[PDB]
Amino acid sequence: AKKSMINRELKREKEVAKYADKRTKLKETISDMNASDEVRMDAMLELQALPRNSSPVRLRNRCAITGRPHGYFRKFGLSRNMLRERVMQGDVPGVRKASW
Amino acid sequence: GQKVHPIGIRLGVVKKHNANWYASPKQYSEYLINDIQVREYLRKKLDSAMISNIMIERPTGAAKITIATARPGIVIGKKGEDIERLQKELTKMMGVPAQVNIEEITSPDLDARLVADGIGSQLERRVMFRRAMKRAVQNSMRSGAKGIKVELSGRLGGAEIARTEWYREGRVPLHTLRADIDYASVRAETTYGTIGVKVWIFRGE
Amino acid sequence: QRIRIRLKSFDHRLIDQSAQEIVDTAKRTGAQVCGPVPLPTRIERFNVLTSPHVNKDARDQYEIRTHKRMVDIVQPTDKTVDALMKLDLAAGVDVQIALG
Amino acid sequence: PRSLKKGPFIDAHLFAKVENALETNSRKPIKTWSRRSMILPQMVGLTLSVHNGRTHVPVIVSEQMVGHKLGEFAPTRTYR
Amino acid sequence: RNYGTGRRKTSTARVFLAKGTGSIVVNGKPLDEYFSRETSRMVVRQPLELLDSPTAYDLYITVKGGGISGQAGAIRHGITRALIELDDTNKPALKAAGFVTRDSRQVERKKLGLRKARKRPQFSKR
Amino acid sequence: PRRRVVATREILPDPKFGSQTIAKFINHVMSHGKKSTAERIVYGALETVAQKRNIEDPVAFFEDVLENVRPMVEVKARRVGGATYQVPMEVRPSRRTALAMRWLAEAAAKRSEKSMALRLAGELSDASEGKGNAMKKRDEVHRMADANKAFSH
RNA sequence: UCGAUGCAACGCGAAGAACCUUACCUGGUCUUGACAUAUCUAGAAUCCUGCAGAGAUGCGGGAGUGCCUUCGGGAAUUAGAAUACAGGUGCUGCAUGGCUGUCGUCAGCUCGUGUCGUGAGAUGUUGGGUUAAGUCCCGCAACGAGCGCAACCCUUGUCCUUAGUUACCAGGGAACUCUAAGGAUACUGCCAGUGACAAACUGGAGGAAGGCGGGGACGACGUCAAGUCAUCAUGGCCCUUACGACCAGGGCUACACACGUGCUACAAUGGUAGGUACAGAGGGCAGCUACACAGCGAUGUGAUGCGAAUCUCAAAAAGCCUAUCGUAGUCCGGAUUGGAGUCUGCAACUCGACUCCAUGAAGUAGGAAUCGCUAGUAAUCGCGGAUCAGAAUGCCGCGGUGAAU
Repeated sequence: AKKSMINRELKREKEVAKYADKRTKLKETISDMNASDEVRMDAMLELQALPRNSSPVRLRNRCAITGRPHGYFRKFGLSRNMLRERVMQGDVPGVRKASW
Repeated sequence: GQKVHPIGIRLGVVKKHNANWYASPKQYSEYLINDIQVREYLRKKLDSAMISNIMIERPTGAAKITIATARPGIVIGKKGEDIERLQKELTKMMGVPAQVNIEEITSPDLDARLVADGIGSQLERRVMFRRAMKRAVQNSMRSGAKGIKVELSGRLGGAEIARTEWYREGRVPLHTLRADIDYASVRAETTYGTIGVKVWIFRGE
Repeated sequence: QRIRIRLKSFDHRLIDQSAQEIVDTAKRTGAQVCGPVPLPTRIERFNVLTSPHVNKDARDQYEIRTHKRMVDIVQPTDKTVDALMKLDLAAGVDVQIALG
Repeated sequence: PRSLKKGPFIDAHLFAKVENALETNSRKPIKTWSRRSMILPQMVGLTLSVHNGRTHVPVIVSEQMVGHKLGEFAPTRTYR
Repeated sequence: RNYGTGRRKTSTARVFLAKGTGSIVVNGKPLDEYFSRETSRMVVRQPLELLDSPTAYDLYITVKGGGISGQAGAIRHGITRALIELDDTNKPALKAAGFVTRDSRQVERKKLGLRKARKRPQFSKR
Repeated sequence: PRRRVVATREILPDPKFGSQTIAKFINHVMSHGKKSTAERIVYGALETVAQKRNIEDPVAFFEDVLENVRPMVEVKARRVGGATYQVPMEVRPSRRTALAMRWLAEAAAKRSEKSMALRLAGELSDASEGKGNAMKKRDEVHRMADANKAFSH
């Protein structure tokens, strides 16, 4: 993909890493039943006031090598194209052609 | 485009993976990405010394990289001062010590990657493709390969229409699963485009 | 003190020898050991499109097996534990120790 | 729709524009792009200018439009 | 106490032959209660009855896996394996019936691009 | 196929009569691989006709109706130099039984009785005396064979 | 938005568009730039903040002073000072590499030497058989070889051996199933015939398996200037305060229409309501949840076990027994619409999936035409997984029942 889009994913993940802990504590606060109703309402208001890219939902998994969004595998972290290239070269441990 | 990778189809029957570690489903992706990064860095850096079989096996953080080259002397350096820099550069972009222990190819005419990269270098030196191909065939055959096939594909000699040429000597039986066929595919960036070089070296059973 | 060693790898002919020498070194030190039980290997399959653009009908089917073995030292000895801690096996096989 | 336990959703930036509009009791059409904010009876009576992708079409809010999202009255596609 | 092991497409059964009245207990339950299929009941009781001895041997079957008819086939195979144990003269008759052969038929795998093992999608010339 | 003649499969008999003929008819009634449903349809039909006709052994009655439905001469298309000739030929016994069973099932599938088992029993009864759509189809096939009766190639 | 266009485009790239993805439109913005190297000015980076704005961004206040060498200072680091440049999913698949489809898993396709012909070429490779096969045998101016076929690989079918937990239960046991490694067997091996004294074929025994036991992967030389410059790489052409870059909203989801793939049906071989059974495979800390309570339900709260042969997803459904419906546009069908909710998520209007109540549309078997399938197959029934915060009727698999010819 475009170098701009790769850097855009990087800067989108930077904010996620920067606000990872704040989101966790705030989420526990808003889901706390013992917490006061106005307290959890204000905490949720802050959560909706957080910067947009801080959410781990706007993150799109991309191939590490090519940056391709479509055809991604979590276990390997690469798009289907270069995944096949490296498996066939033998660079990917354990993985081989299957038949049954 | 109708042929299976000779290495890949033989990955479990007679060949072995050139990456021998184990990971957990979550750790495996980052191990693989770091592995590919190290491989591309090595293949760009040691582009002078003819390395062909960099193998990555990482036991519990510490890794044991094993590069096999036809010219270990140049890549090791004087008293071993280039190898230490390579060691620390590997360690910097991996986790913890990457012990790179370096093998030696005692027959560079039987390794497909060395043959392919030699033909590629000759092609980028504006050498006749037919002569480079025939020279590689002769070299491998008289060095003792039971068979060699070399395919040159692209705008050969500046030709506007790309074409595929190839020479075969010996057997090189691709469909035999136990055939011990080394295979390499490289590219020569000439002044008219990319010329693909494929080399099959069949060595036994 | 009944220790349990658990071996997990991708190569099935690596765990066989890894467990073979573990059981041999734990039975040659005057200790009784039960043979390496094999636990059901996990096979993960992947469907990777081979064409770079189109014709979804063409794809490679890959698999990765995760083989697992287990050995138990029913009665341990000091001459078994010392010889076991020196048996530094790695590079392909994960070994987990129950230690009890 | 949404969850009742979560509560009504209104964007903070437009909620500030209406807390700076119902005290003042102005009739200036508040120009907004957040179509994802639900009309609450707090600003019932006044006017907003909701972006429909191309322009900021005017929506005068009424008494029977509360509970809806601001975009419901700003169609984006043109059939004919 | 003759012991037989029978196998079918996915079910595996282990049968225990012992001379008795003719009662058959499958998975700690009577055969009729276990098998609501009349065909399955016949399939289980067939190896006993082709050679004219249904009420001669007590059977203790334990089945696992498979389906209602796969388990019946597995029990038939195991009963044949146990019958050949007490007497080898019954083996020719069992072979002529075709009960000693283990049906190797298995579910054919689904292939790539095919909707099933062999079912392909609709084809259009245009 | 084009080269060999396959060895036919063995069909195990029906559980409640022990007859491969009734088993094969149960197969012809079957759909979606439901042996139990087909078997109860056929058994309901058989018990209905047996209780109505006061016959102790109905397998012989089924053989009688089957041989009554079976045709003997079927018309086959032949090609001789571009001419399509409808030559009447004999029916091999396996095809005889298959055609009879298929005709019985397809005729019983279109009647007006409430249950399919009742429909099948009524059709068996009707073809026993010599009526019903199975009989009409057999008569139609015989009619075409006799209508040609002029090509003995 | 772009590509794919006869077979071999049309549930195709896309293994999953609310934002993101995103490549398109509207508007708001930046110009060595979001990203690499050359550089010199200050600072450890880094953290917490206020306001304005839709956000990108803009203007301000506090804490910290790294580490090794030490007064040259260095791996990283924030804001530019400028030239190189970067960047481009912009164009040319008819300049290309790599990758793929397809004829076609069809049995072919060639070469060396010899010989024949002025020659292009021929022979071999043709012929008699035989085979799934240029498979094999015998003939034969051919003699040989190579890539293809076959075999070697994986899975399943029987047995043996090592092993017995978290697996198993015949009498704690080391029997059995199972699990997962290593092997045994199968070779036309034996018998009878037919066959050129052949290859081979036909039948039979034994055996779990008989002739290629079943399934897969493996795709020759080449053909379509076949597909892909939008995975990637790359020759050339083109744009560099813009065709590059950032943000918000919208669109990719519009529908007089047409076609391609499907799903659900049109019911009685069925619908509904009660009981009662029988799987496999796969997933689970980026989680699955025992159990209890609350709720009509989706779900919610507490809590337990489990990185799993231990705990869980999870109950398999079709099936069987009883009752009922009794052929009706219905107790069939479940679209569409109204209302009220639950989750995921900053956010469900455009434009989510489920839940509940109400509604109840077409549809009663489908024209010309046309498709798949030869056995555990078709048909039918459920169950998993990839992608994935959420979002399968698609894709990839699993087992159940199970034909006709």
